[PDB]
Amino acid sequence: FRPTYGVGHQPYRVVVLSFELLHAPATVCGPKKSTNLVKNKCVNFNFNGLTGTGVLTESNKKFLPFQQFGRDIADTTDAVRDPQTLEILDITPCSFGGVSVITPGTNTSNQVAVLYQGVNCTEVNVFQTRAGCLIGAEYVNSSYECDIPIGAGICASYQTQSIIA
Amino acid sequence: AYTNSFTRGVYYPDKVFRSSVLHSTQDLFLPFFSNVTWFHAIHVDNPVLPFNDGVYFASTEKSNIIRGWIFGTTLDSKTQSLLIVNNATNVVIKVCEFQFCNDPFLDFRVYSSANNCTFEYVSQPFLKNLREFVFKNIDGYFKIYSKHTPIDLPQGFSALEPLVDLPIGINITRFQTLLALHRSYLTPGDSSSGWTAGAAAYYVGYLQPRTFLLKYNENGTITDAVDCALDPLSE
Amino acid sequence: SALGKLQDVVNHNAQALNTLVKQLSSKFGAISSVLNDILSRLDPPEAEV
Amino acid sequence: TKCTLKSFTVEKGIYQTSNFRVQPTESIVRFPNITNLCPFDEVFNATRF
Repeated sequence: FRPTYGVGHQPYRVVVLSFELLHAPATVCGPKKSTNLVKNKCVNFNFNGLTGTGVLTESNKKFLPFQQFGRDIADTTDAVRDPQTLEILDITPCSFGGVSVITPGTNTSNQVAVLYQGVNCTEVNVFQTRAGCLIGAEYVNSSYECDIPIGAGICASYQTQSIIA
Repeated sequence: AYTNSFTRGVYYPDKVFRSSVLHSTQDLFLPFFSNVTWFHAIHVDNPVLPFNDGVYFASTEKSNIIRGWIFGTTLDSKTQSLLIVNNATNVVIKVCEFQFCNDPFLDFRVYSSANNCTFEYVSQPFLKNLREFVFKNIDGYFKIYSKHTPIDLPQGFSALEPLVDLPIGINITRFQTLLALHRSYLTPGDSSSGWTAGAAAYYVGYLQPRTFLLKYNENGTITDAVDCALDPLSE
Repeated sequence: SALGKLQDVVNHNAQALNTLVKQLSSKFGAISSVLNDILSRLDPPEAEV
Repeated sequence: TKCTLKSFTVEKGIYQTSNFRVQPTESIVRFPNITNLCPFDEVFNATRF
């Protein structure tokens, strides 16, 4: 090898990689892919393989240094530690529930009020009740013999021109 | 000799936190009130002990007379045998098919044939003090649990914590122990004379598939356990 | 145990709900219980069955 | 409500028509952080072939 030599005789350095895959307790895997964490919002998370959905909140439980996951009764994953900062986070599924329609009758009027049962009005006039968030009806202090039962001691009826709870 | 093993050998099996709840798990545990072989650490070098399904090695010593272990299907170089050696500075774990002599060398730091090592690892050492160890190798991984407690085996309850989960997939079928001594000679073969050492002993127990009812406290630590198949009241 | 009946009603309802929630982990003969794995490690024609 | 009761005239009362469920607003993945890589760099840059 000397510099006057043409291309066909110029020393090419070559390196060949052979990946074996038989019985593989694979000890080499280096893909990065780690995005910044988001809290207090319904987010899909994948913590070191654990996939789920829910709202993340700062934890108050004492994880032992060798523990990585937390579960309540019936295998519900309640908490997880970050594989990056090792901070404990609480998982609670964000609010969901059934919705019901309050109607005074097609033949009286077409107005309608909607009752979201398992929710607070902050994450849906508007009114809050122990039975859920009620929309479309105004709360009055007068007590009457009630005819449309909503729940938790609250009822609704046609004012006569509005629906009152 | 023989001696019944009390409520010992329980370990955290799943590294999952649980608070103020009872949990039943089917895994390889040490049955309560079972007898375990008892040996002394004076001299001879050491007989081979099978690695049936998992070994519970407890040792009460105060002179660092026991310093490691060796596992594998044979002591010869015909297969990639395993090495585990502790030390005052670090642990040396190796799988290199080194053919061994008739007896494990007594630390004069090594006595084995050539090697074709495939895995090696090093880390901080695993160190009246009752040292407990549980060795398990089932799912292609070889796992170690341990705990060191102040103080015969005490009647007190205490669970072992997962120390290391190694990925080596060697087919382990037999196992031996490693001894040590200060200013001791080392040869491939020796008689029953041995060399002097401090008063010490080590126990051996065999794990079995059992159903255990574990009790977690408010901080996620095991405080009690029930052998589901010991007696009618436990059942 | 003066209130055995009311307590028994409460425990029956609670236990029924608990077992209904617990029965979600069973495979019922499928290769896995979580929907994500089933839809991940198999083609759609076999993932249907 | 008319469409669920399958009737153009709905009488006075409360009816459970459907359910709502807030969708996830973001998606996050948390993978490894890679520590102690491999010497391929050296392998190719050792200039000792």
